[PDB]
Amino acid sequence: AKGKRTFQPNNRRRARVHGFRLRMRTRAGRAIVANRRSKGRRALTA
Amino acid sequence: GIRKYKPTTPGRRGASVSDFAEITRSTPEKSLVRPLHGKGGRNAHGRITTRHKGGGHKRAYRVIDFRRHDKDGVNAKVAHIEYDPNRTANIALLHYLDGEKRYIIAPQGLKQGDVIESGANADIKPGNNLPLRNIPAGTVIHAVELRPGGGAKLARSAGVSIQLLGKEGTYAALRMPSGEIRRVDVRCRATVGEVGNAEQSNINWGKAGRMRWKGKRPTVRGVVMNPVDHPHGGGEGKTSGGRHPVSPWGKPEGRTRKPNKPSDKLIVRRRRTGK
RNA sequence: AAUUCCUUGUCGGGUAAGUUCCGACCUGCACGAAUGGCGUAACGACUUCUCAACUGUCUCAACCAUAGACUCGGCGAAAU
RNA sequence: GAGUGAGAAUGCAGGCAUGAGUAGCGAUUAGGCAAGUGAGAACCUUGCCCGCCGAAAGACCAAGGGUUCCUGGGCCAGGCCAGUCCGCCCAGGGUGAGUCGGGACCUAAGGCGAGGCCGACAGGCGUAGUCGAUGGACAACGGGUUGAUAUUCCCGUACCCGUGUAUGUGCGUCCAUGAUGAAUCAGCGGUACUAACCAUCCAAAACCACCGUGACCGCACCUUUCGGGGUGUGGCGUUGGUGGGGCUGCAUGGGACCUUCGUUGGUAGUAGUCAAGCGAUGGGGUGACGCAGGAAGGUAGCCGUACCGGUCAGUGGUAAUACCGGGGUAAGCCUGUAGGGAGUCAGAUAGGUAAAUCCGUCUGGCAUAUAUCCUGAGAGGUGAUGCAUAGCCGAGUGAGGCGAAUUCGGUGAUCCUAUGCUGCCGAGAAAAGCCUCUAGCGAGGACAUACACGGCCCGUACCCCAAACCAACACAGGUGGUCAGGUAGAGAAUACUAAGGCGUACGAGUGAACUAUGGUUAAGGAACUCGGCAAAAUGCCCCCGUAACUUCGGGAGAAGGGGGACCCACAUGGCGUGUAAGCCUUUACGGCCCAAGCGUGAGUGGGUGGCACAAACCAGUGAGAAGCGACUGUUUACUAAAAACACAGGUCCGUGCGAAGUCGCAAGACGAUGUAUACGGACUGACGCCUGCCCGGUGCUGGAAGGUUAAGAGGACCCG
RNA sequence: UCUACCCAUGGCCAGGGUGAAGCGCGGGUAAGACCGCGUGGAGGCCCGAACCCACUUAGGUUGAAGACUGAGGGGAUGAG
RNA sequence: CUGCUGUGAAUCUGCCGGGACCACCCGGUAAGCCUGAAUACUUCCCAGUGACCGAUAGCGGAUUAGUACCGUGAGGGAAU
Ligand SMILES: [Mg+2]
Ligand SMILES: [Mg+2]
Ligand SMILES: [Mg+2]
Ligand SMILES: [Mg+2]
Ligand SMILES: [Mg+2]
Ligand SMILES: [Mg+2]
Ligand SMILES: [Mg+2]
Ligand SMILES: [Mg+2]
Ligand SMILES: [Mg+2]
Ligand SMILES: [Mg+2]
Ligand SMILES: [Mg+2]
Ligand SMILES: [Mg+2]
Ligand SMILES: [Mg+2]
Ligand SMILES: [Mg+2]
Ligand SMILES: [Mg+2]
Ligand SMILES: [Mg+2]
Ligand SMILES: [Mg+2]
Ligand SMILES: [Mg+2]
Ligand SMILES: [Mg+2]
Ligand SMILES: [Mg+2]
Ligand SMILES: [Mg+2]
Ligand SMILES: [Mg+2]
Ligand SMILES: [Mg+2]
Ligand SMILES: [Mg+2]
Ligand SMILES: [Mg+2]
Ligand SMILES: [Mg+2]
Ligand SMILES: [Mg+2]
Ligand SMILES: [Mg+2]
Ligand SMILES: [Mg+2]
Ligand SMILES: [Mg+2]
Ligand SMILES: [Mg+2]
Ligand SMILES: [Mg+2]
Ligand SMILES: [Mg+2]
Ligand SMILES: [Mg+2]
Ligand SMILES: [Mg+2]
Ligand SMILES: [Mg+2]
Ligand SMILES: [Mg+2]
Ligand SMILES: [Mg+2]
Ligand SMILES: [Mg+2]
Ligand SMILES: [Mg+2]
Ligand SMILES: [Mg+2]
Ligand SMILES: [Mg+2]
Ligand SMILES: [Mg+2]
Ligand SMILES: [Mg+2]
Ligand SMILES: [Mg+2]
Ligand SMILES: [Mg+2]
Ligand SMILES: [Mg+2]
Ligand SMILES: [Mg+2]
Ligand SMILES: [Mg+2]
Ligand SMILES: [Mg+2]
Ligand SMILES: [Mg+2]
Ligand SMILES: [Mg+2]
Ligand SMILES: [Mg+2]
Ligand SMILES: [Mg+2]
Ligand SMILES: [Mg+2]
Ligand SMILES: [Mg+2]
Ligand SMILES: [Mg+2]
Ligand SMILES: [Mg+2]
Ligand SMILES: [Mg+2]
Ligand SMILES: [Mg+2]
Ligand SMILES: [Mg+2]
Ligand SMILES: [Mg+2]
Ligand SMILES: [Mg+2]
Ligand SMILES: [Mg+2]
Ligand SMILES: [Mg+2]
Ligand SMILES: [Mg+2]
Ligand SMILES: [Mg+2]
Ligand SMILES: [Mg+2]
Ligand SMILES: [Mg+2]
Ligand SMILES: [Mg+2]
Ligand SMILES: [Mg+2]
Ligand SMILES: [Mg+2]
Ligand SMILES: [Mg+2]
Ligand SMILES: [Mg+2]
Ligand SMILES: [Mg+2]
Ligand SMILES: [Mg+2]
Ligand SMILES: [Mg+2]
Ligand SMILES: [Mg+2]
Ligand SMILES: [Mg+2]
Ligand SMILES: [Mg+2]
Ligand SMILES: [Mg+2]
Ligand SMILES: [Mg+2]
Ligand SMILES: [Mg+2]
Ligand SMILES: [Mg+2]
Ligand SMILES: [Mg+2]
Ligand SMILES: [Mg+2]
Ligand SMILES: [Mg+2]
Ligand SMILES: [Mg+2]
Ligand SMILES: [Mg+2]
Ligand SMILES: [Mg+2]
Ligand SMILES: [Mg+2]
Ligand SMILES: [Mg+2]
Ligand SMILES: [Mg+2]
Ligand SMILES: [Mg+2]
Ligand SMILES: [Mg+2]
Ligand SMILES: [Mg+2]
Ligand SMILES: [Mg+2]
Ligand SMILES: [Mg+2]
Ligand SMILES: [Mg+2]
Ligand SMILES: [Mg+2]
Ligand SMILES: [Mg+2]
Ligand SMILES: [Mg+2]
Ligand SMILES: [Mg+2]
Ligand SMILES: [Mg+2]
Ligand SMILES: [Mg+2]
Ligand SMILES: [Mg+2]
Ligand SMILES: [Mg+2]
Ligand SMILES: [Mg+2]
Ligand SMILES: [Mg+2]
Ligand SMILES: [Mg+2]
Ligand SMILES: [Mg+2]
Ligand SMILES: [Mg+2]
Ligand SMILES: [Mg+2]
Ligand SMILES: [Mg+2]
Ligand SMILES: [Mg+2]
Ligand SMILES: [Mg+2]
Ligand SMILES: [Mg+2]
Ligand SMILES: [Mg+2]
Ligand SMILES: [Mg+2]
Ligand SMILES: [Mg+2]
Ligand SMILES: [Mg+2]
Ligand SMILES: [Mg+2]
Ligand SMILES: [Mg+2]
Ligand SMILES: [Mg+2]
Ligand SMILES: [Mg+2]
Ligand SMILES: [Mg+2]
Ligand SMILES: [Mg+2]
Ligand SMILES: [Mg+2]
Repeated sequence: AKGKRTFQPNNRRRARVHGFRLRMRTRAGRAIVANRRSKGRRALTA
Repeated sequence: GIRKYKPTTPGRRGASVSDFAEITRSTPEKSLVRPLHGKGGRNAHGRITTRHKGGGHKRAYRVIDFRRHDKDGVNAKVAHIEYDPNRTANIALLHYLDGEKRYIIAPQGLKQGDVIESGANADIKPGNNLPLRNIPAGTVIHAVELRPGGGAKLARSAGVSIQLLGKEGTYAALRMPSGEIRRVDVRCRATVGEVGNAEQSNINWGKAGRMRWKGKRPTVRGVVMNPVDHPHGGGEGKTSGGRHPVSPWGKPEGRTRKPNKPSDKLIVRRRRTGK
């Protein structure tokens, strides 16, 4: 009777895996942020 | 000693445990214990490098003086002989008469109240630690150094020892517990006598769970792999590997020591293989 | 024989009737000694054979209730 | 000059048909009536019933959600129907902290990481550090109040950090007072790191003798006389191997010439130092840790009761004799019980980065102390002339006012003492905090009293086993923690119930076939079928009694047989508890014993009722063989749970140590704070008896006289 | 953020059986062995809820659900 | 012409090039450095033009447009 779906929300973990600071510390993340800014997203990152 | 378990369960049928008979205390010394955690067999990349390592009871480190070099001429009566999770041998808490406590590997037949002394003028009562220069050629020694100052590295597992065959110039020719004869700088420091707890290799661990308490995980073998996981995997039904035996990464059985090692000038004879 | 094609091999047991089963025989198509061989108490939601008890599994089906089906009002799809 | 012509691309978009007014309208609880509201009511409001949950379908949270909460209004969309209602729409309102949960405190796994090392660059790791709770430290409880918050507001009583002021004891810098340990002059005795010196381990360059040649030959010489070859001694000569000699040469340890450390006649406790207080970022102790298993002492809770307040429930009896309801109250501050733990005093002493009077260590004197200290459930007091409560009232929309008794027991924890105690091996975080010592800072400072103050930032509404989170839905699925009434009962199972909460969102009918889910079934009893699939059956407690086989543990609840209800008596019995009465003593928060009071099985004999006495619900079918795997375990999320994997045991191979192996370009890491009784790899797979032959092939390991072979050295000879 | 394995730090596991070593007593033994009795509380022990699984079957199979439900089923102090 | 490695001279009757190489002729003067113009492009601003589209077209976007929404996330992405 297992019915556990894949998405389990957690605000802190979502921040520490997808957040602004983690996107910035690396190089591909800064690329992603610049790309999203150029596209026009109102939300660059989690 | 060894005490056997009554077959009250299928998991105790042939098992046995140690008689912790030399264990005089059941609690370590507080000021000589460091935090120790488990690594899972995983290195600085987080990846498994040695397989079959995990679970296992929590243990803490006891600080052993493998480098018994600063207490020369200062006696130390044995305080306690106690357990250690990180060795096969027990450990002995030494009470140096200057007022300082240390841990050593307990030799065979070491008792409480035994005076242990260090230095070139130390006697050859088991337990005493002194340079290879000063032990007569023919003593049975344990916990010997490889380089003069590096601390004990050789013959420190439980029940083993090294026979000092002789001395030539500034080298001492002495045989490993493996049967190999090696030559070590005569300025190295050694401890006299065999290692205790010699019976610990006679004990049946009984059940898979008991060996899992030790930090050991199940070993799957290649013949039941798939050819993508092991060179031995594949085939329909049981196979012998269909191939000369190899490691998971393809390497064949054979000598594996690095040729032309700098220490290869210090090995008189290598070890025997099966006669 | 988790292995035997030939094969439902042969003999006994078991059934009223035995191609499975059990005990043996050896003509081992094409067992065999750590890809272990032969036994083995305990264990098994394992595979197989049997007895007792028990029964709608069956001879052979009947009846009762509830949810649907069915009728009335409301909303109201679908693959094709 | 063309984006120039569609009917097909299981073509793309939009609008609309066919099925069709058809299926469905989302569990296993279930609704009814009276009244109200309103245009309209099965569904909304109110009352009275009935039913369901009740280890939840109740109460409170975390995560997640985000305004869904309250009030007023609404009824177009949403709600699987309607809707006056709504978790839906609209507007306004609502979340109050020194003590709760976090930060301002501390660290773990880990993350990042000044310099750093590594790497063509991009980058990889990482030191010091600094973050990082799921853990450690740290001060508040009961009642009341709003439509909506409540250890937050208020009331009552507390506790914890700072701060200022006034007063009190009162050590002190100065005086002065003690304690004080010295040194120099010079007389000295060893203790000295310092030659030269001695013993020890090893061989500097080295001979002798026994025994052989790595190849040549002179050989005892042998074999078809000599084909090949070769057992064996010798010289040229050593792959040379072995046992001998002391000076000798190196290093290791030792006293001693050398210095220094201690001793004193007089001058000179002169001069200096300690004796208030704060004291580390340094030293140390603690913090500080597992699992299982009781027993004992408690309290909560529950069940009765003295006492209190009341009822008459339109029935045959029942007026107090019966029935119903009360039979309450925290932290804190006192006291220090049951339990549990603990020697004390002095001297010397680098071992603790320096110093320690602290800690370790070694010595010594005392009595095992009902002493003393620490801790510690609970009882008791106080908190509390307060607060709350069964009720009672005028008197209604209900705001309000008054308010009795509260005593003894039984039972009893999964909660507390308890971070205890006892066993066991698998041998069980860190840091701050706190305490302590000196380094140091120091002329003031310590404890107390009274008054007046400062106590920061973030969350707090509401849901939270759910129509408010994860599931596209108001979805039969999923979701961590706390609390745990009664009666049967071993029980947190099951049946029924209390408090509390629901009746959850299509209905009303109707004896069709058929499907699903339950029930019963004459006679037979596996005749069914691939197969006893599915159902049926056994099922509990107590006595009696149990096989082959066995590894001596088991098999075993083997198998099998008898009893079980209610009343009475034995019985004012026995047992637990325990008041009085009494006994005993360190005299008390004592122990012993026990009438009473309460609670409570077991049998024994007699009787009684029924078809039936473990009456419902709950709750093993058993026996005999064979194959495989020994065993408990693991596995193809979503057709395979198995004999397959694992396993404890066995062997083989590798590895002498930043090992081997593995991750990396490297540095580096794991292996392992391990060291051959260890670690990695391969096969086998508890146990018992054993494991034959083949080394030709292919690998592995080892060896070298030859054959063959790269780059590199060579450049004769030839050509321009 | 599902899942596989590991690392740190926490929590949970109703109720009831069995009765290991160890200790103590006695018997027996030149002395043992051993037995009977007790205390004792072991175990990848047993029965069995919470919890975790997923063996059988029936239903579902334009579902209530893109893997569920009902009735039984295995583990349940541990490789949980 | 040029990179890594090894070897490694001459200062002008030198040294380099002229498609292996040599001789002769010719051209030049390496191992030092600066350098405008003519050439490439358009985030942005101004002004224009089109035998360009005209709301399923033209930008994904004439309107909430990188919006709503879908995804853990990179990202995908409307209709009016
Ligand atoms: Mg599942
Ligand atoms: Mg990383
Ligand atoms: Mg291994
Ligand atoms: Mg050990
Ligand atoms: Mg062993
Ligand atoms: Mg075993
Ligand atoms: Mg193995
Ligand atoms: Mg294996
Ligand atoms: Mg493979
Ligand atoms: Mg391969
Ligand atoms: Mg295979
Ligand atoms: Mg095969
Ligand atoms: Mg057969
Ligand atoms: Mg065969
Ligand atoms: Mg046949
Ligand atoms: Mg026959
Ligand atoms: Mg047979
Ligand atoms: Mg094999
Ligand atoms: Mg075979
Ligand atoms: Mg074989
Ligand atoms: Mg086998
Ligand atoms: Mg067999
Ligand atoms: Mg068997
Ligand atoms: Mg199993
Ligand atoms: Mg199966
Ligand atoms: Mg008929
Ligand atoms: Mg119906
Ligand atoms: Mg209709
Ligand atoms: Mg066209
Ligand atoms: Mg058309
Ligand atoms: Mg078309
Ligand atoms: Mg269409
Ligand atoms: Mg139509
Ligand atoms: Mg039709
Ligand atoms: Mg129809
Ligand atoms: Mg219908
Ligand atoms: Mg419904
Ligand atoms: Mg009405
Ligand atoms: Mg009920
Ligand atoms: Mg209940
Ligand atoms: Mg609730
Ligand atoms: Mg509301
Ligand atoms: Mg409406
Ligand atoms: Mg509607
Ligand atoms: Mg309203
Ligand atoms: Mg509302
Ligand atoms: Mg405050
Ligand atoms: Mg760190
Ligand atoms: Mg840097
Ligand atoms: Mg790093
Ligand atoms: Mg922090
Ligand atoms: Mg926390
Ligand atoms: Mg509220
Ligand atoms: Mg309150
Ligand atoms: Mg510790
Ligand atoms: Mg315990
Ligand atoms: Mg008790
Ligand atoms: Mg009457
Ligand atoms: Mg009463
Ligand atoms: Mg001391
Ligand atoms: Mg009290
Ligand atoms: Mg919030
Ligand atoms: Mg609140
Ligand atoms: Mg609240
Ligand atoms: Mg919450
Ligand atoms: Mg609903
Ligand atoms: Mg929703
Ligand atoms: Mg739900
Ligand atoms: Mg759960
Ligand atoms: Mg109950
Ligand atoms: Mg229940
Ligand atoms: Mg009620
Ligand atoms: Mg009909
Ligand atoms: Mg039926
Ligand atoms: Mg019948
Ligand atoms: Mg009958
Ligand atoms: Mg039968
Ligand atoms: Mg038949
Ligand atoms: Mg039959
Ligand atoms: Mg038939
Ligand atoms: Mg069945
Ligand atoms: Mg049944
Ligand atoms: Mg029996
Ligand atoms: Mg049997
Ligand atoms: Mg029985
Ligand atoms: Mg009394
Ligand atoms: Mg008296
Ligand atoms: Mg008395
Ligand atoms: Mg009768
Ligand atoms: Mg049962
Ligand atoms: Mg057989
Ligand atoms: Mg087997
Ligand atoms: Mg098995
Ligand atoms: Mg499957
Ligand atoms: Mg299974
Ligand atoms: Mg299955
Ligand atoms: Mg398998
Ligand atoms: Mg092994
Ligand atoms: Mg092998
Ligand atoms: Mg290596
Ligand atoms: Mg080996
Ligand atoms: Mg096998
Ligand atoms: Mg074997
Ligand atoms: Mg063999
Ligand atoms: Mg062979
Ligand atoms: Mg061979
Ligand atoms: Mg060979
Ligand atoms: Mg060979
Ligand atoms: Mg070779
Ligand atoms: Mg060359
Ligand atoms: Mg016992
Ligand atoms: Mg015993
Ligand atoms: Mg068990
Ligand atoms: Mg079982
Ligand atoms: Mg069970
Ligand atoms: Mg069961
Ligand atoms: Mg179960
Ligand atoms: Mg699974
Ligand atoms: Mg099955
Ligand atoms: Mg259907
Ligand atoms: Mg349905
Ligand atoms: Mg099922
Ligand atoms: Mg089920
Ligand atoms: Mg330039
Ligand atoms: Mg457009
Ligand atoms: Mg138009
Ligand atoms: Mg578009
Ligand atoms: Mg999103």
